[PDB]
Amino acid sequence: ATSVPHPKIVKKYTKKFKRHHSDRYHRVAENWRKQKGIDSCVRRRFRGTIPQPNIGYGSNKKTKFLNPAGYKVYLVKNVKDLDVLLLHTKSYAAEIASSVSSRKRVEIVAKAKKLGVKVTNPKGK
RNA sequence: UGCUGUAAAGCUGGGUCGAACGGCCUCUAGUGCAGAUCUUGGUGGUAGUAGCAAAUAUUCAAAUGAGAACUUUGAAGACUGA
Repeated sequence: ATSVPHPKIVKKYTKKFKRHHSDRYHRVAENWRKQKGIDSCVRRRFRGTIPQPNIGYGSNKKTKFLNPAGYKVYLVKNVKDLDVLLLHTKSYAAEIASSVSSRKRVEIVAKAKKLGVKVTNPKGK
């Protein structure tokens, strides 16, 4: 990629860990929750039940936090926030905050181009 | 619309909207819900379903009126039966 070379990015689990029975009742949100019931088939890990988060799924430390382009994304809220990315342009990319006005978003886009900083969401409002 | 995190979650594109709000270092608590025949409010399936069958009984025409089985008048047929 255009960023600093990295090993191939491996995601051990690319699906979303969904809470058990969040498909069954509207009141049960999909935010992950661990089953604590005495009889739970999910907690006892029966064959055929949903996969559950555990530390074995952790990302390789050399590719953790990197987006598909190979950049670590940094939230930028103003022009002066781009300064800390001055020497890290091949490893860090700027993401303009959703609450930045259209006037200031043009200004941040212009400064980033001047400094060579990648912007992850150029096409904002 | 996508991105990050094993995860709790975090960020972002588009739409809606109209007056406040956030990151970081700390402090503090009335701080996290699926259950308690939980509380209050709201809403379903059931379902256009059960049903709207006691007390003999109504009918023709005219008027009115946007509209008349159900209002008024006339003509009948009835009943309460002191």
